Amino acid sequence: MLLPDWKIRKEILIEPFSEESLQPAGYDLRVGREAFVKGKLIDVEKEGKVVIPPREYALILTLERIKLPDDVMGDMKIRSSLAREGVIGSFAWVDPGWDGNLTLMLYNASNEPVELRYGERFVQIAFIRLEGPARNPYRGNYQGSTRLAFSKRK
Amino acid sequence: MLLPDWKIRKEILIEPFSEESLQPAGYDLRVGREAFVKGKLIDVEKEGKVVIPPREYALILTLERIKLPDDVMGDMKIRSSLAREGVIGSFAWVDPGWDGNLTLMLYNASNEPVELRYGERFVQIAFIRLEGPARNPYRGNYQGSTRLAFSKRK
Amino acid sequence: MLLPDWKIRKEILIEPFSEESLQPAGYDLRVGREAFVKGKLIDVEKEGKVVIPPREYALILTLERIKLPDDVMGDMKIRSSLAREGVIGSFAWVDPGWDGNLTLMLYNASNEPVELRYGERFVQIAFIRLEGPARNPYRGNYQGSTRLAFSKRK
Repeated sequence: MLLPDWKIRKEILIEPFSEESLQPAGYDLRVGREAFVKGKLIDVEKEGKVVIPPREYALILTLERIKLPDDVMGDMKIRSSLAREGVIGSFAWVDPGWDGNLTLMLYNASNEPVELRYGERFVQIAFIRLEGPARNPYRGNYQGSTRLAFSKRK
Repeated sequence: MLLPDWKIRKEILIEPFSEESLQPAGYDLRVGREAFVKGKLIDVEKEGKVVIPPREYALILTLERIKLPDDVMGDMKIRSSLAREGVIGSFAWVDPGWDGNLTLMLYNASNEPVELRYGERFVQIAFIRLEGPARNPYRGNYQGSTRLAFSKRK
Repeated sequence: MLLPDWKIRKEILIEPFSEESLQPAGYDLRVGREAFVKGKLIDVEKEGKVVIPPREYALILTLERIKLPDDVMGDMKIRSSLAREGVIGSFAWVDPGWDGNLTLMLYNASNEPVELRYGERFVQIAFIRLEGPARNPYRGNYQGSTRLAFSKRK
């Protein structure tokens, strides 16, 4: 059961929260201070921007630290306009009880560099309420992340 | 809370509506009259088809004009079979209150051209009810689009 | 309306079920015995693994046979860590009433091979309840699939 815009203000910790980011049933997460492009970490705050080269993917830290209640799933989709620019998001579930800045994979499938300003809206997260609190809210190894978090699989 | 097939007929404006497109909990949007492949706009109605070249993406206008109620989110996924053909969709949220034909990004990640007939089913949109109407239903710059709509970000 | 972890045990047929796969609001489907990489079928059980070459996609059979009730939609997302590794999932809806092992497209958008063990968690499926049973629960040509199922579109 999806949180409308007005329930998102009341019911999702979004820091820092941006009014222009609030969408009818979701929130435009913004480009944060960290990215990972071509094997290199980017200070997107310093550089002012992340540039996703043609046919490369970036890992982009959300500016927003997102804290989910134990009964809410974060469902993320690329901003339409980045899709229209050839960018594919590869997003995971934002598990109930998640707390942290999100590390987001965007793949520039186009032949043109795709540039995002620091603090630019790029992923709309929507919020699905669970039928009741998750028995085991998120306690995975990315919890509390405030930095670009790479794969811990290996 | 997801609309089953029977609630989709009653509760989503789908024009033109196709019975073969109605799925158990979603609707197979079909390939419309416009596409954008390799920097060029395609009259998919005229050509009869869009061909997504190996390792390229296309912007495909939906044949269907979709109008969402203010309490329903459009949640889009590639048809399974296009996924099985190497095609990746990059879809945005279809925001509550959306009205228009959808511009959809499909990336042919395969090495074989992926061809879609005009009017062929290619994206199943599912419909999530919001907990209550969005306070600010969709009023973004793509509203009412009846044509391939490119990125307005810049 | 999303099934929390505890409702997934009670309300989704998952065979074989793995406790480490159960997530706060979803289940980590695991890499099954079949894959399709570079035009070739892989016995992932025999090989012990599937290797997705740089910039290629694989079709991966889920280890789990998943049976959905007629009022539940399967909503699939890549494991976060595979996203962080440059992998893009292209998933369809898991339609209500689905019964079978899922054929999943993962695209390695990275320049490094992405390897998955047989039985390794790779896609978290979440379960959205429909507002009521689908009138026509899934009866498509992939129903009952227990093998990698390719595109039947043509």
